[PDB]
Amino acid sequence: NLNQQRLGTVVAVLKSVNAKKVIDLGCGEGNLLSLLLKDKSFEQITGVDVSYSVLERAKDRLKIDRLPEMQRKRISLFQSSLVYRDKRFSGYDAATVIEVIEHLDENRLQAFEKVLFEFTRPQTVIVSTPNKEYNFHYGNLRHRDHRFEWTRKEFQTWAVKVAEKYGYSVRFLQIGEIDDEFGSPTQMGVFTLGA
Ligand SMILES: [Mg+2]
Repeated sequence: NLNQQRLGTVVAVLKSVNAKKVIDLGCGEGNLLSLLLKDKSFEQITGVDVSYSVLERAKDRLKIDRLPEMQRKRISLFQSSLVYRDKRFSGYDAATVIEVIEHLDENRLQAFEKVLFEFTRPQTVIVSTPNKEYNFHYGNLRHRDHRFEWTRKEFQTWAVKVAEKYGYSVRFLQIGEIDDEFGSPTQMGVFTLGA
C-alpha cells in the first residue's frame, strides 16, 4: 500500500490541473487506472502497455467486462510498442509515465521521448521513477538490482533537457518520506506545455 500513496499523488496532480482525459503510457496491471475510475472527474481513462499478456491481466484485474455501462465507456486499453506515432495517443489532457523510463535503453528512451512530448504532447506530463540514491542507505536477486534506476541528478538533468527540447517547463516533486541525504524513494517530474 506504499505504491498506493504514490499513485494517489499522481491522481491528485492530475485533478489539480483539471485533467479530464488521461492516458497512462505503460499502464501495467492498471493500478493507476483503478484509482482514476474512482474519481468521476476523469471522463476518459486510457491505459497502454507493450505487453499483450499484461493488458489481459489488467482487464481481468479491473473487471472491466462487469462494470456498469457508464463506467465501461470511460476506460480504454490497447497495446503499443511506444515507438511510433499512434493516432490513438492524440487528444489527451495529460499523460502519465510510471515505472517506464528506467527500463528503456538509449534508443528506446529517445523514441519514447518523441512519442511522449511530440506525438502525444498533452498539456501536462507526469513522469515518476525511483530515486536510485534511496537504495544507497543499507528479496529476489534480480529485484535487488537497482543499478538501472536513475539518481536525482540524472533524472533532473534528463527532465530539464527534454523539457527544453520540446517546449515544456518542468518542476520536481519528492514522493514519500525524505531520508535526509538519500532523498525519498520516488522522484516525479511534472511537465507543463509551454515556457
Ligand atoms: Mg506505469
